[PDB]
Amino acid sequence: AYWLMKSEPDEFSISDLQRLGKARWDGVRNYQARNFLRTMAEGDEFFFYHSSCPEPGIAGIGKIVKTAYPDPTALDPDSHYHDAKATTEKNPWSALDIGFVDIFKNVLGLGYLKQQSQLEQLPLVQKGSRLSVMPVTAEQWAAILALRL
Repeated sequence: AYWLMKSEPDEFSISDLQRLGKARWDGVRNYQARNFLRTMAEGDEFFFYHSSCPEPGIAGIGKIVKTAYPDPTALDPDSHYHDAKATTEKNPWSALDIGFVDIFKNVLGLGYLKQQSQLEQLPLVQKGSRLSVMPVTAEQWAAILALRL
């Protein structure tokens, strides 16, 4: 299956993932996003979307290496994603491990993606959408890959 996940590049970029090889994706604090994250399977691929930056858009591709597990950042008071309501026995959040797949020479801007009729059903381009983790259909995935060329 295919997906798309958001990350601020100054915090964690596709370049960082390329360097690390594999890393932990955490800090997802939206139930709808969390639920999608929990359904991701090993081998699934996702578009790495750069958010809150000068050049927002799809910056590369990653893959799922380890499925969802309790997010350790929720229990860390020093983490920006700390959740005082979470406990070791009751953690409402999930993280997972991802791996590097590819990095784009040129980011596919949000505005550019919104111009694609084939992506009209993608939450990313829907007004009022604030979902950070979302599914991507095979058709949408192929359409975005074609945009690279």
